[PDB]
Parts: sequence; structure tokens; C-alpha cells
Amino acid sequence: EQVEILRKFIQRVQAMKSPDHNGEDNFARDFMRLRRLSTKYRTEKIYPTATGEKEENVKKNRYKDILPFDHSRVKLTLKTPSQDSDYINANFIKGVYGPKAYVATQGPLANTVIDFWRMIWEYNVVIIVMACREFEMGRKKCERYWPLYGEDPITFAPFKISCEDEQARTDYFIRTLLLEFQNESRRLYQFHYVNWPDHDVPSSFDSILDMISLMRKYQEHEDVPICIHCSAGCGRTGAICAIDYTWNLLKAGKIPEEFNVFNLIQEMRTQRHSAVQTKEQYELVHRAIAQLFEKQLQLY
Repeated sequence: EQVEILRKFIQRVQAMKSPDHNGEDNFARDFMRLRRLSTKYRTEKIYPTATGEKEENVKKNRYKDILPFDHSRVKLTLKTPSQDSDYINANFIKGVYGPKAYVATQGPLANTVIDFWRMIWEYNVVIIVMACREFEMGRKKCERYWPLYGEDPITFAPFKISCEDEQARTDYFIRTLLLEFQNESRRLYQFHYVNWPDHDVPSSFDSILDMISLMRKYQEHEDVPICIHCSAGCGRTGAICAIDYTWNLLKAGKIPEEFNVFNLIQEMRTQRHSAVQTKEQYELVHRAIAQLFEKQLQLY
């Protein structure tokens, strides 16, 4: 029974909070295990990052230590007058049934906004989730690729982007964007979460869950990727992916016996480098999932 599985998981997350004989709770212990395995992965060439290292692509990476694994990288086949390279710092992450359920990418740079749009266009993306501010702690974290609400469309040729609407919710905005290319248009929805600090957690996660739920009313399925990005495309991005994946499994009534979030995150980290970047983010994923399950039980 799903019900029993949900209760057991909640109990297991509670137990993770207690320190062991080394004074470490399970989140700290587990995180260091994931970190060590990721400190290991590049070194044994399990998942090369050759494409990201090519001299021409160095300028397309926001952080020198954060590169897309070749095996899961998003390849750009759409030709533009300005850019023909197939490279973007982005990886696919598999969902419950779709192998391209998520694209996890860095916040685009001034020179890679073009590649961001090429990606959104080619992969038929409708949903963008942005989980960083443009500036955080006095540092630029992401190029603004949308027009400010009320302003005229912005050109990143051959793409024209319009801001049609903006809605404010607690801790996030929903922007309705129009993306045009040649004789075609696509309406996009950008969920911009502004109250998650880099390498940190928000004070509460109610609004993270509210945002994921509302985004899933705009696109409930995995038939085309949803694009998730922060600054690096790793920590907050990976946390969102892990919570959304688990919620989708929950909605399908497919939470497995002895459901194991460590294993979920260990798998995600073979797909996008350092997915879920801190022990606090790792704990937040567990606590948010436990809350989802607590709330699901209220409906029975």
C-alpha cells in the first residue's frame, strides 16, 4: 500500500535528523558521500566533459569547474547566422517516464543567450523555471533574457522575446513570454523563484511546492523538457528536479517500497554534475518530500 510507504518515508526522514557516533546527522553523512563520488567522477573519466573543454567553448561556461557531461549534454542542431556550434552548458535529466524530462542548464551569459533560445526552440520547451536572481550578493548570476514587464520586445536575433504578462505569487513570479522565430510562435511560461539564495536554502519551502504545483498545471507531463536553471545549473536546479520527479511519482501512485532519495540524487549526479550542491539543499529535498507525503495523507 502506498499509504504505508509514505508513512515509513516520513519516519525515515525524522530519523535522519539524529547525529550518529561521529556527531553527524544522516544528511551531512549522505552529502559527503555524494560529494566524494562527484570529487571522484571526473578523475576516472567515467563521464568525460570533452566538448565543454574545447578552446572555442571556454567562453560559454559561466563557472570553470562546472561542465556538461558529454553523455547527457544537450546538443544544439538549430543553425543561426550568429552561432552554429552544437554546444550549451546544459544536460538532460530523466523523469519518471521521459528521458528528456528536464534540461538543467546554467544561467546564460551575455554571449550564450542565443544558445539558450536555440535550445528552448529546438526542444519544444514551454516551461522555464529560474531559481536565482539576476544579481545575488553583489555578483551577476544570470543574464536577463526576458523584457521587463511593460517594456517592448527584446531581440537576440533570430529570436524576438516578448513579455505578455507577469503575475506575482509568494516568493516567485510567473511571466508569460512569447517566443518567435521565422513564421512561428510559441507561448512560454517562466517561473522565477526569487527567494532561494545561492548555496543556501529559503527559510521555508511551502512556496517552492506551490510553484512546482502551479507550473505542473501549465505542463503536467514529460513529453517535452521543462528547462530549469539557477546560476550554475546544479544546486537549486537539482533540488527542484528531485522534488518535481518525486511529486510526479507520488501523483502516479508509484512511490517504491523503501524509497531512497540518496539513490535518486546519486543518479541525478551522473546526469548533471553536482546536482544538489550542499548538505542544506540535500536536507531540504528530504524535508520537502516528507511534507508532500504528509499533505497527501491528509486527503485519505
